[PDB]
Amino acid sequence: GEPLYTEQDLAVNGREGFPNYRIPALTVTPDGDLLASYDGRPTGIGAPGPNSILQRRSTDGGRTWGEQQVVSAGQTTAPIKGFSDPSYLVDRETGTIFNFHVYSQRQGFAGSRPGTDPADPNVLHANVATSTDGGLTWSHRTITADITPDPGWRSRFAASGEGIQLRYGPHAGRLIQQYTIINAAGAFQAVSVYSDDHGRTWRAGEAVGVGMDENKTVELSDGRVLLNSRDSARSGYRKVAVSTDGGHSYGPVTIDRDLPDPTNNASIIRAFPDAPAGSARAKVLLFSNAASQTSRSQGTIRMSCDDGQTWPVSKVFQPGSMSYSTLTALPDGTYGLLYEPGTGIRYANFNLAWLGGICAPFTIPDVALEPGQQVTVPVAVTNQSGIAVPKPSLQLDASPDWQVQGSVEPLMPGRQAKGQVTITVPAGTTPGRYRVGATLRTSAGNASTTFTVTVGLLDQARMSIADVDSEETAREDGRASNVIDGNPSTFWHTEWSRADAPGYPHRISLDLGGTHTISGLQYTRRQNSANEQVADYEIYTSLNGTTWDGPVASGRFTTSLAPQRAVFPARDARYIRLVALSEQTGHKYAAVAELEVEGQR
Ligand SMILES: CC(=O)N[C@H]1[C@H]([C@H](O)[C@H](O)CO)OC(C(=O)O)=C[C@@H]1O
Ligand SMILES: OC[C@H]1O[C@@H](O)[C@H](O)[C@@H](O)[C@H]1O
Ligand code: NA
Repeated sequence: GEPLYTEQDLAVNGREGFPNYRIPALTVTPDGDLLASYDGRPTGIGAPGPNSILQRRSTDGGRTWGEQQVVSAGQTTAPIKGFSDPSYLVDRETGTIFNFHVYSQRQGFAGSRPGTDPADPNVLHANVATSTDGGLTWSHRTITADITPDPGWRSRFAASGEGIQLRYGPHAGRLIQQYTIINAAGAFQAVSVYSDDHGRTWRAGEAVGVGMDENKTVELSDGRVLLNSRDSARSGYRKVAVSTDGGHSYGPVTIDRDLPDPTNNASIIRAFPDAPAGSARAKVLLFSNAASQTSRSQGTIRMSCDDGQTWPVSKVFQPGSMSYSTLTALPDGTYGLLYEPGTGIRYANFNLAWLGGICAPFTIPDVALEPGQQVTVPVAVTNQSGIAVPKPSLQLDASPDWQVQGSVEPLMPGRQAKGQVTITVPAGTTPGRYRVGATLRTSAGNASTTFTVTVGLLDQARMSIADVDSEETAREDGRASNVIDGNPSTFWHTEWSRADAPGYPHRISLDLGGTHTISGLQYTRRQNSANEQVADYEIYTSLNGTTWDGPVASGRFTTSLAPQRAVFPARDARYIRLVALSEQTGHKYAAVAELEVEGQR
């Protein structure tokens, strides 16, 4: 139908009683009012700031909003109290509404100490406010002692946004609110807090993962409970896990590389929460987060039509600053989106037509070629839409100097479809790894994927370390072999945990796995520290590993975070060596995240 996307600020920093507003929670009451909840932060900080939990209501479906009310009032006079980080949870069977949030006194999350006694000021308490009148009035309780079965859990907070009620399985009706805890080793873990008696009693299930943080659960088409987490170890992606016992416990936690995230909250919901179990509609998820890995920006909505296996459809809702966001399904079939644009709290409303997607995830493999060559790669489309598309097309977003064309056969319900992409890379094309975007376009919506075309770079998987002067292995993973694993987050670091480690020069030599015509090397510095950066360098090559030729190139690298090229006339070699002569400001150590070799495979 007709696309819809509108926005309207609900709180602006400096207005209506608070210098700063943060942390959105959004839900729909049983009578169909929208509730938006968020912190007022009189001092601009999270707990233990003397924060209040606030609420505005719309009775006209999101179009207009009432006065800002206090759900739980902070206290800036003694005794100091703060209430922060709200999460709504509606019990749709009894009509009760909950709003989970912290109760701080002297400590926030990081500083909370062990114990569950409400009168202990050094505990970050888990509160819930409860409303039986559609969010007009609230009672308050502290449930910390009910959700702390391990006395080692010295801190917790409900992940702000919106919790769920299971519709399926032996635990249908269960209320589930996600928490993060800090255990006795200082690890951040996720856990589900839940009630099977409509919120009279709450407990914690079993904690899962390390490097966890604010996390969210959603009931999948078969009643499994998918957990999606912010990654406090900052991979640049969401972490995921799944429960088969209604959120009591979760399996292994993995990194989901389909969901970039810059370490920030996010939400995931059923698109059709009333859909019957096992149904095509019950497999549809929407996800909201910041898609940049480096900043809270690029607010993106994604859609999965297969219980979160793939996310074929995505659209930007906020190109600029976008921190926390939380989705809720509205009764008129659109979606509410409450988020942080940097100026407070903002409410967006959109529909599936705006999203403009088709449930047709598809793959194109990565491929490698030389400058001046042409390659065709197969496309495979899994049509999940349940509809036929006679005339699909495939549009590629590559460097304009390349000639790139694609096609794809007619979509049939419940079928795989084949296509092809032909990529021609003019000669002279700068060696590197090039992201190409692909869009499957149809009259019924679009889907996308990407794939990488490697031009003029040798195969790292065939390489190995021939030698290195020095490497730290004891106090971190600085193995020389980290330069060729293709991961920009791992690095070679020269040894530093002993005093008798060497300064510069340092040296790392690669076996290319065979003889290749090569003409360059590309260096990528350590991304997360400044003082082990290679500066003056020489490059050598060799046919046997012992008689080195050169320097074939020499120079001084800069502090750029991007690959830096060192080129030399084409020559046949089985090994290449980088001698790092100096560090940028004369420090003792070298670190390198990646080395690529420019040459023909
Ligand atoms: C309870 C409170 O601390 N929650 C805060 C949360 C938390 O500190 C972090 O997620 C732990 O790693 O951080 C942030 C944030 O914008 O990043 C906002 C929340 O208000
Ligand atoms: O002292 C050497 C160390 O310096 C630290 O700050 C850094 O995290 C380590 O990678 C190592 O370089
Ligand atoms: Na690496």
